[PDB]
Amino acid sequence: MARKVTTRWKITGTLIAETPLHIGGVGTDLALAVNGAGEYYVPGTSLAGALRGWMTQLLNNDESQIKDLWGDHLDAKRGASFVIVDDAVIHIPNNADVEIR
RNA sequence: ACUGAAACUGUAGUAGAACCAAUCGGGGUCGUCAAUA
Repeated sequence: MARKVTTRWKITGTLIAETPLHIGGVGTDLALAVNGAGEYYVPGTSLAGALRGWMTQLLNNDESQIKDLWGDHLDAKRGASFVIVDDAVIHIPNNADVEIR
């Protein structure tokens, strides 16, 4: 068998930049994260850590509740995350481009 | 004198912390000008 899933939830919507955003990539702070197409994107690793980071502050660092959602490589009962966070291409609106602060 | 079979290199990890695009500056005011014959 696979991992036993009772219900799979597809959880979708539009995240809007309420301030500007910078997610950095390898290649001073003028390199923004780009996917393989060279489009600016949010890496799912960076979005997951934002979401996981918030829940960690919410749950007073109750590690068990966090690892029950986000997974754990160490605990023999846990392993893979039950949240999947996909990569998301950023749609910069028309007549706009990356700015430099 | 007879091919082993079957097995996801995966699992967890926010490219980030810090840094004022800033410092100085009255939109002001008076003596000529020209070189020959």
